[PDB]
Amino acid sequence: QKGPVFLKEPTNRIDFSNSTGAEIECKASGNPMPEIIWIRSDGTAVGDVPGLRQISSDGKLVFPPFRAEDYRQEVHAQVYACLARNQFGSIISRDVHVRAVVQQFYESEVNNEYVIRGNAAVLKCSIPSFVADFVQVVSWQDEEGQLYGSLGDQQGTDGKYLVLPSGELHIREVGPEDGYKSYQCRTKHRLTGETRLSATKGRLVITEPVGSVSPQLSGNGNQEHITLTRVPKMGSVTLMCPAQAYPVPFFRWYKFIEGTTRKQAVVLNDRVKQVSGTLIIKDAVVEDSGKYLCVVNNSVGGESVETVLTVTAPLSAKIDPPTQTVDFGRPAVFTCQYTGNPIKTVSWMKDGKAIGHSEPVLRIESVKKEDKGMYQCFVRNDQESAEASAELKLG
Amino acid sequence: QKGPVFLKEPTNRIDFSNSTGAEIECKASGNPMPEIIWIRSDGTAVGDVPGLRQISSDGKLVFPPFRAEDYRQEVHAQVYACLARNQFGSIISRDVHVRAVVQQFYESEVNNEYVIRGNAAVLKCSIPSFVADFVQVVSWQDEEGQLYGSLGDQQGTDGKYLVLPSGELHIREVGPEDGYKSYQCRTKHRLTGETRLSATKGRLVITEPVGSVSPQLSGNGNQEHITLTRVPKMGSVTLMCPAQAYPVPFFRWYKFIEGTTRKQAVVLNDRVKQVSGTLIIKDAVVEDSGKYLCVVNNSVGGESVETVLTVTAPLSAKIDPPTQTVDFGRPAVFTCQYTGNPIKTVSWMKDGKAIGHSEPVLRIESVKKEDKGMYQCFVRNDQESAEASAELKLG
Ligand SMILES: *[C@@H]1O[C@H](CO)[C@@H](O[C@@H]2O[C@H](CO)[C@@H](O[C@@H]3O[C@H](CO)[C@@H](O)[C@H](O)[C@@H]3O)[C@H](O)[C@H]2NC(C)=O)[C@H](O)[C@H]1NC(C)=O
Ligand SMILES: *[C@@H]1O[C@H](CO)[C@@H](O[C@@H]2O[C@H](CO)[C@@H](O[C@@H]3O[C@H](CO)[C@@H](O)[C@H](O)[C@@H]3O)[C@H](O)[C@H]2NC(C)=O)[C@H](O)[C@H]1NC(C)=O
Ligand SMILES: *[C@@H]1O[C@H](CO)[C@@H](O[C@@H]2O[C@H](CO)[C@@H](O[C@@H]3O[C@H](CO)[C@@H](O)[C@H](O)[C@@H]3O)[C@H](O)[C@H]2NC(C)=O)[C@H](O)[C@H]1NC(C)=O
Ligand SMILES: *[C@@H]1O[C@H](CO)[C@@H](O[C@@H]2O[C@H](CO)[C@@H](O)[C@H](O)[C@H]2NC(C)=O)[C@H](O)[C@H]1NC(C)=O
Repeated sequence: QKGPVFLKEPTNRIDFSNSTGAEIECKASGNPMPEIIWIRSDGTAVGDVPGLRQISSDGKLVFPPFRAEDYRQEVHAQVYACLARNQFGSIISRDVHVRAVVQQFYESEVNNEYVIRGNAAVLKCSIPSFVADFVQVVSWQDEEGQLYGSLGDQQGTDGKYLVLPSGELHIREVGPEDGYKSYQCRTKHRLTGETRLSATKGRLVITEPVGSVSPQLSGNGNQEHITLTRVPKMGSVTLMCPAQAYPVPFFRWYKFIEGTTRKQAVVLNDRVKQVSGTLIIKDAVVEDSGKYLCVVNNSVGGESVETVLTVTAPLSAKIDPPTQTVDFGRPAVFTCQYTGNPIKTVSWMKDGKAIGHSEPVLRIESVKKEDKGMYQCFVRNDQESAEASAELKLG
Repeated sequence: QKGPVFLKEPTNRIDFSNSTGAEIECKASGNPMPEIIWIRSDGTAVGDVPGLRQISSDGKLVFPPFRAEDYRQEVHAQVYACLARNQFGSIISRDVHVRAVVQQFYESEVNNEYVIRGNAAVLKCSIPSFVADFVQVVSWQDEEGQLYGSLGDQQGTDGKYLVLPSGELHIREVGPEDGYKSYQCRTKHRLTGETRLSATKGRLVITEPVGSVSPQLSGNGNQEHITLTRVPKMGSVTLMCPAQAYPVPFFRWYKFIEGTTRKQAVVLNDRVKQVSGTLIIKDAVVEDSGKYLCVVNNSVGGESVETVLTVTAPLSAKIDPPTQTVDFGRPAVFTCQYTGNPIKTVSWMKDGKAIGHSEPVLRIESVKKEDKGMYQCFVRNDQESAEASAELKLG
């Protein structure tokens, strides 16, 4: 009477510690009941490998916790998928990327940054890159023990000290006296739940402006940088415009637009704050996207720096009509609507096996016997993916 | 009988210390002898400020040495120009940027680097951004002083340790024994000729791989990194990308051809060498420009980071005919021929005064009274500019 459809799809990304283990649910409905088959990135199918992979009731695939000696790449680093099929057809769920991370020691360091008196200084906590995605900066702590980043999910921007949403610590108006203060960043492993203070203690090395200098970027000997950053909706972006000069310069921010060589000034309102040489955007919407330009000027000259912004939006899919009934030889239309950002590509599948059709909507001239089954619109960007399905019957 | 011309013109950038002082000289020929004035590109002419500037016996501009206190911004950091004048017309030299920097104290540091065993590690000597224009890495060395290598002195690419043109220290396939050793850099301020050792010592902190890891960037996110570099012709550039993973990934360097995104593989000849994940080009040329790419695939997955190179050639220009003799009413013009790279803009001037024409041909539909005089074609870009002079005479 009805084909298979996923009631609950597995999530895009599952990251878990060897100590933690993991569980992934897949359930689809229809009649007569669909099977539930776990499938690898390519094809074939999923077996149980005791102590590592098991399938429980409800059709849930579980990875129990394991000791480091038992780690296997083809198991733990693999990208999986769920398959549900009945007599009417088959449907594959969205791609499920599984990465297990065996618990290991690591140390976080806050290195010093060099700055001229006044202006603004910014200190970053240096986190090993390979662990970088599993660890986030929570707060910062000075010699007297003050927590600058520990209050609220949003920080007051009008004070001397501000902990940026990027985890980085921003300081307005560096004085000669504050150089005697040292700071430590606290990090927390999202899986283990362990918190640890930074190993080394960072400090500000302050150079006295005994002579004037143009704006100087972080690069050396003709080195510029274009930082392309992405942040999800409702989150908070931070745009960096690192510089040092004397006399202390002023930072004017601008925004390019689609296919333009020009720009316009940026709105400074309560939604989007600016602080010194750094711009913060709270409650990021999708329209905050597009090429941004920071320009630093003073009496002796000026320079600009480019940073581009793309706001991630959750992908989705809907096929219409969900269930279609068409005669023999008569065409039928499946249009796939979707919501999200960005979208790199869109695929199509018939009964679990993929077609080469790259367009959002697809057509069929004359309905034949082979044209009955389950179809799916696969929309995937580089970082994610999502899908829906539809049924077609003959009459 | 003849108009003004420069047989000697200053170089664009002149940098010097408070103790060193500096001189810049122009000279002019023609007939009768054109008078030589030193005028700010700001539009005003400068005279003799005692001890902080003056003019010597012949035509030249000299900045004497001075103690730190006597530093004045309006003199020591300024754009200047050289101007020749006679009854025929006027001409100006290229914009000369004079930058004086008083001797002061600074320190460099070598921060620790985090690396997965088997991967190549790159240690950086961190120097203040504002002294970056001057100081450059000379050599590295052991805890006891043993040199790992000296920058700019000869080479070889196949050894464990190699110091790159950028000044960084590269280590191939880091291992357990390396963790016990310290890496320590010496730098040289080229204006003061003084070399000092970094205040701190960097140490390699090695993590032992257990589970597999996709290729990881130096950024966490959400912030990948573009790098815009560039280098002088027949210099030595260095490309880069900071991949950290297990198992050790392989690096295939490609190059975006002109225009469209079509990729092309990079050749490794006796000149161009690739060690681990870092490409090098010795004796660079302008044709080496264009967007580059290094794709790092791994057993688990793959990722790509981009860099765009531009190699500069010295700027010059020549205007023909050197001197036109135009009859009354006939269109007569100078075309601007030149060589160099890059060129962002080109402008013109009528006997010292700016018009605002753009493309390098000036054509007027016919001559008049005022048209008689001097003309110049000024090619300009970020780092420098050059010029040429020409005349017409009504008849
Ligand atoms: C996930 O993997 C980690 C590996 O880092 C497991 O933690 C490790 O557990 C072993 C025990 O099997 C610890 O080794 C022990 O160390 C003590 C000295 O502290 C020694 O006396 C014992 O004989 C034994 O060798 C190891 O230190 C520990 N490492 C860390 C970083 O915690 C963890 O148990 C695994 N999760 C599981 C099995 O659920
Ligand atoms: C603040 O400083 C920036 C320097 O980064 C200034 O931007 C620069 O402005 C100059 C003119 O003021 C531009 O020069 C012009 O360029 C066009 C080509 O686009 C050329 O045809 C003109 O003849 C002229 O030379 C320069 O391109 C521009 N550079 C950048 C990177 O923006 C900015 O104007 C300064 N703002 C203020 C208010 O002074
Ligand atoms: C350019 O500026 C520098 C820095 O201001 C000048 O060098 C400095 O000279 C002073 C001497 O007036 C040095 O101070 C000290 O002198 C006492 C003796 O009274 C001595 O015991 C100390 O050991 C120290 O030398 C200062 O160290 C020195 N600093 C540097 C960086 O060189 C320099 O003289 C100026 N150039 C000219 C041409 O005057
Ligand atoms: C190396 O890594 C890349 C990822 O950057 C793999 O996938 C390519 O990804 C781009 C999108 O950035 C696609 O346009 C390409 O079509 C992908 N490659 C292919 C072959 O389809 C790439 O496949 C990896 N290569 C190897 C040999 O593993």
